[PDB]
Amino acid sequence: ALNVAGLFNNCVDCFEYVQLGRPFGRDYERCQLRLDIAKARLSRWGEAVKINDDPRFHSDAPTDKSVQLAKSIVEEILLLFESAQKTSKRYELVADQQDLVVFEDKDMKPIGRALHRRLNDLVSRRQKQTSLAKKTAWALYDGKSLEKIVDQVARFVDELEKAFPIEAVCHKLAEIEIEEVEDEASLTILKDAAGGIDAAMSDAAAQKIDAIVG
Amino acid sequence: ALNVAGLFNNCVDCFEYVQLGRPFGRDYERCQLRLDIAKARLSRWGEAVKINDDPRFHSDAPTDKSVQLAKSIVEEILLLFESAQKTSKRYELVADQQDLVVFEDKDMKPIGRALHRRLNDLVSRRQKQTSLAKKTAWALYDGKSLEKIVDQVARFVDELEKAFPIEAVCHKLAEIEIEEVEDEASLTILKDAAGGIDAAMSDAAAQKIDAIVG
Repeated sequence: ALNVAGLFNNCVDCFEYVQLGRPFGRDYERCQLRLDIAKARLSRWGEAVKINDDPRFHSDAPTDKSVQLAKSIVEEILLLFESAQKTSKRYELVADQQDLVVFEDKDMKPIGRALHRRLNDLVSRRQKQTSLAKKTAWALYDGKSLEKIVDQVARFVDELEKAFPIEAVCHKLAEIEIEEVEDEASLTILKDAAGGIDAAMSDAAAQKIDAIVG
Repeated sequence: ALNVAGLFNNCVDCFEYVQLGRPFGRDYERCQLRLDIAKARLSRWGEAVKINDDPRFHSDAPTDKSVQLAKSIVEEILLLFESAQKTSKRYELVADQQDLVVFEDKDMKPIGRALHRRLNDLVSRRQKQTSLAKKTAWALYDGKSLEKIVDQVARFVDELEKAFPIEAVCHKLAEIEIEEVEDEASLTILKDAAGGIDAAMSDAAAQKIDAIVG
């Protein structure tokens, strides 16, 4: 349909429309942070690879092998959202109306809300397109469905990185995402929440905590 | 797009086009049998629920809650095939050409091939439609991707059954699928391969083995 850069941008956009429903309870804050980090890791990739400037990502059928993988992988992230959406639209068909109230970042503690917003801004600043498809908000209703998205986005981005020589560039980009967050409490939160989904963000946060501690 | 019965029939049809590539090695026969059983379990459901005769499944937006779930679930099985397809099209982009040779049921032992064909015939005999969409053959290349399909089709059909009162009817239908397979060797194979994916077929096979043994 659209070129690879267009698919990618719509991928990143999809996180914009996911809400977390009542059953998350006290896990809301942390789970949002994990979605934000997975979102961050995907957009980082696109920056490392200069998705909006490298013309290779600007055709509908690319010749190059690597661009074809990334086109495949990106189509597959979209399908993840599509499955999740459908699982959710059907919990709603059966649910007690109470559990249909979604959380917002007002419902986090101050420290977690600053981090959600800061992680979102980083990604906004990389999002070029106005021309994103239209989407509607939908909700996740259990820890398992969120883990599937989070874990599978992380494996997908692992393989996007494999396809290109940028793991050095990604490390640097990860340090830059963090150079303005100074307090250990906040760096601690990010080291922990990146865990098992963004080694790069985690090592950076780890590096920074030790740097203050001497 | 199409009504629920049309979606369902295309679901069942999708198994028709999945091939198992070289890396399955000696696990080929068993893994095919597991796909066949998951295929069988899905078509069983459609029969139990009279998918081609109950008019409720013959509209594009149904009102009924249950028909809406099944419409949702069926769309989600299709997405499974769609994801798998894409994962496979990208192993092929990277693969050694040797691993691109697929197995056929000539490559089973006699006993397993009779069971593959017999499980296929049962389902053919329930497939009404000529008017199925067009599809092309594609290959699975690892044990994990097949397990995802097999296990997730089984959970999906669990929930299709939940949505309707037919678990009695499904048990009966499972016994009927088996009333002509007489030899214990064959019933043993089916009891084991149904394991963790078709309790109904398994209990039936178990029941039948004990019946000969006295």
